[PDB]
Amino acid sequence: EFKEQENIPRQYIENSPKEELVLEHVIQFKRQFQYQLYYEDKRDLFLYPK
Amino acid sequence: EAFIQMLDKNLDEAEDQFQIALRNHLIHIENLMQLQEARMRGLAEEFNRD
Amino acid sequence: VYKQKIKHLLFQNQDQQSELKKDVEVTLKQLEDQHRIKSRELKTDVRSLKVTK
Amino acid sequence: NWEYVMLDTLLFNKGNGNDEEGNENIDDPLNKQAQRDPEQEQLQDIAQLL
Amino acid sequence: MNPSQTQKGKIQIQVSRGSIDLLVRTMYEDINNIKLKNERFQKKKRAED
Amino acid sequence: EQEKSNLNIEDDGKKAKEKEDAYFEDITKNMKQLKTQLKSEYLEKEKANIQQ
Amino acid sequence: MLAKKLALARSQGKPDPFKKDEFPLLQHIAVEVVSQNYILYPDLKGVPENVRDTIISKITTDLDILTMAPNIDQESFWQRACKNRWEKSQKSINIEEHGRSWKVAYLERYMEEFLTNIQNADDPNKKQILQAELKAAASWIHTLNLQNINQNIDIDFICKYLPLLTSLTLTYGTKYSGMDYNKQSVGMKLSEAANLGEAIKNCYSLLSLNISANMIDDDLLRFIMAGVNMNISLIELNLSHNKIEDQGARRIAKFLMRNEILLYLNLGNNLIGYEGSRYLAQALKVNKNLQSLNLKLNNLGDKAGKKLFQDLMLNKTLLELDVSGNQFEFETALKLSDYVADSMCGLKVLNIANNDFNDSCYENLKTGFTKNYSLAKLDLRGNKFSKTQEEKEQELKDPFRMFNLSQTEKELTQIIIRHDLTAQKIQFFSESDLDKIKQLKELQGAKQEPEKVIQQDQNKE
Repeated sequence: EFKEQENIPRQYIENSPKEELVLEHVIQFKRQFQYQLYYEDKRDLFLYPK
Repeated sequence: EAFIQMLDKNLDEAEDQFQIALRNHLIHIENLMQLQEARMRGLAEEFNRD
Repeated sequence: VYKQKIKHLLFQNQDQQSELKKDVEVTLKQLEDQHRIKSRELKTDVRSLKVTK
Repeated sequence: NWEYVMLDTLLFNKGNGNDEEGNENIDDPLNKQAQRDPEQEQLQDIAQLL
Repeated sequence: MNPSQTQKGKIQIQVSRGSIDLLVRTMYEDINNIKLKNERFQKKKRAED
Repeated sequence: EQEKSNLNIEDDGKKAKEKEDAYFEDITKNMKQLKTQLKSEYLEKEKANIQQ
Repeated sequence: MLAKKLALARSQGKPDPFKKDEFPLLQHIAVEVVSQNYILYPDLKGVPENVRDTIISKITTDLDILTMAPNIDQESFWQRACKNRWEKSQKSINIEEHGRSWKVAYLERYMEEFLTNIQNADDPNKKQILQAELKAAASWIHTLNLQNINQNIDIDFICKYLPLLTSLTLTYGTKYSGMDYNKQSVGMKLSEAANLGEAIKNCYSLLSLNISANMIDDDLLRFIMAGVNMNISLIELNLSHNKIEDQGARRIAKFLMRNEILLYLNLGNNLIGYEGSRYLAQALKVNKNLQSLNLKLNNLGDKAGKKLFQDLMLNKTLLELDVSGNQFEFETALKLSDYVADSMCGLKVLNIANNDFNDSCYENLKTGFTKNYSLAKLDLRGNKFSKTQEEKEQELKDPFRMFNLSQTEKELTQIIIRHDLTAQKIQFFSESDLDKIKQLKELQGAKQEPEKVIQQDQNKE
């Protein structure tokens, strides 16, 4: 319902360019973490909520 | 007489190509001026946006 | 004939000088655009942290 | 034991905050021209921080 | 409120306009007079030939 | 003529590159020095606030 | 090859050298073949766009234009082709100037260089292939541009296939002028002028024509206009650096009388006399849609300019003026001051350079130039007006310092800028204003420090 307000804040619908670049860096670090953690079981680095 | 006319027809052609060279030089200076205007206008725009 | 030919391949000189001028201008434009992008990102970070401060 | 996802500038840029006690020798900067490692600046510049 | 404190925009924009005009003068002090001489030679030789 | 003019044009480009690099690096140094007044100076000021 | 490697591995029954997950899917091999065998697959009909972009990215950049244009519209691919072709060429495409499409700019450049490299375009197979290429390009053709051509080009045959061309640029020259001296190698001749005019009259949606650098004279301009007379879409005509004589000027005046839609006009650098000046002034006085008058690099004469200013009194649309170098003097100066004194003038561009004015006109120009409000910019350098001794010192020391503006030219420019920027609600800091501000700031800086000295030495007691 909070997204059901007629004037959804623009900040809640699109992330700034730096926010997306930070997301890309987070995905990159997650990929590196998986690549170098061949021995340890996956643990949810919940870095990209919705 | 035909040589003097040619001395001023050979010279007429020569003068025509000196006029051509001057027109080309003025055109080249005009393009230099246009693109220098482009650079200065870009500088002013970036400075005033900042 | 030879004088006009000097008013020619000098045409090669003109074409290649224009090539180098436009290459220098375009690389300058690329580098300046990169500078401006990084400048605005850094200023955004500075402003966001100044707001917090 | 604990790994940091991001390398921030807090640690690397606090060296020049140590001139708090300065009321002492005015040692001539003629002998303080140590050649800064080109590696430091180059890797600071090419591996741009997020 | 301090009148000077609250009006940064106009004063800085005035400074910017002054800088723009001063630069225009400096860059304009040394260009475009060549075309005048070239065209005057052109028209003199026009009236001549 | 072509060699000299091309070399001069490319030296013009390279000196422009050096000038622009110095300019941008000066601006980046200003921005990062100011930002250091927002993260490191932030913790220093927090220490000052708590002590006061 | 994968079958070959599998057979090699089985040749002994040893442990598997290829992992199960190391086997690419049928999609990998199919896309590899398509990228290598796109000739058999110009269509890819029914293949999702995802694989299409995959193949495009994984393909090289030497594809055929006729086939790439219809089946390919992926911009990064066109940039790949641009990198493969013109990265080290003379120039690279400027995107904003090519409809925001890499493909269109690449296509237009390849058209330029093909029509250049083309030898004897009348050759049957070459002409048929050219027709086919124009037909294929009919979807994405916007502008046509050629400088320094060396062929008696048939304009109409090409134009008939291009009702979408937005701008046309034709300039005569010698792109490959061999050793031999050919004065006829430079300068557009009768047949090409007639054909280009005929193609102009065979158009529906053309937006601008530039026949500049063609040395166009009255005879050739006549064919050009006769082509341009009946067509009903021309908006821009460029005719600077041509051989326009008096007949061309009279025909220009007649067309201005007849013109209803033209928006850009260039007619500088010609051989027009006073008759042409009178005709142009009369044509533009009744004109109400033409924007700028281009009469620079001309020889109008003081009477010509005076007559033009007298005619343009009724005009209310000529706003960009570029008539530098027509030998206008005191008479023209007073007449133009009288013109500017009116409140009905909306001129935006004023190019009156390359004149022979004198100091005596001050009381007029200033006076008349004291009556200008809506104007923006004007050119006044290179005059022989009252020159200060230091100015002459600067020209003697520095020939490139001969370009220094005279004080009166700067005064008129300052007055115009003051009125314009007050129109834009801008306060002014001229040389005197800058001096005042700087001296005031230095005064404050000097007066602030001794207070510091006294208050600091206040703590020494």
